[PDB]
Amino acid sequence: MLTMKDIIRDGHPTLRQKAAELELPLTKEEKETLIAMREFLVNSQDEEIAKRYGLRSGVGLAAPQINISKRMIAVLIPDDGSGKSYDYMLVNPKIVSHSVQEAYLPTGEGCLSVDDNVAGLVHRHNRITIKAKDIEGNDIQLRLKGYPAIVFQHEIDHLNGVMFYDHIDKDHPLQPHTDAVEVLE
Ligand SMILES: COc1ccccc1NC(=O)N[C@H](C(=O)N(CC(=O)NO)CC1CCCC1)C(C)(C)C
Ligand SMILES: [Zn+2]
Repeated sequence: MLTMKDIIRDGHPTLRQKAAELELPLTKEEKETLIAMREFLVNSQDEEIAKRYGLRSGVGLAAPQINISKRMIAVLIPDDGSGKSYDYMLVNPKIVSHSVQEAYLPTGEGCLSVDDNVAGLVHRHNRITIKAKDIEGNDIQLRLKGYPAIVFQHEIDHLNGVMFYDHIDKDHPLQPHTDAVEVLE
């Protein structure tokens, strides 16, 4: 069972590396890693389990964050009220197209690997299309908008050694870009 002790902290070199593409099919250990990454998110969203094991309630995890430099991510976003929910383990995900229009969470972002909050807006594409493989090497193409687009972009950033605060404007951290969509979750 993965817990917070498996999550490496900002400053760790692995978080600034470019993660390696996976060869398909995944090895057994790679599948078990990806499943455990998802399971961490599941456990983190269980009030009782999360309390028992001191887990921060998570919606996404990238392999680099558990010190594994491989292009694998898990995303687990519960129903936003509209019946839309996202439960995906992706291999070699790639944003293949996106909107010009930007979107941002009004309170900024945070990260499992960053202990202290950093204030500032993180502008991302409002809409993205991702191609990826699933855990069995089958093809997945996602069209995402708003909150889940933000989450997936945050995760894919980790695969490229990019941290959320890299995007924050130092002079005007809280100034929204023109026509950027404020996203509420
Ligand atoms: C189920 O819990 C929720 C329910 C409703 C809204 C939000 C959440 N959870 C989160 O936002 N969770 C954040 C998160 O998992 N991440 C993922 C991460 O660290 N990815 O690398 C940070 C998010 C900030 C913006 C997108 C990802 C942390 C950093 C605060 C733990
Ligand atoms: Zn993160």
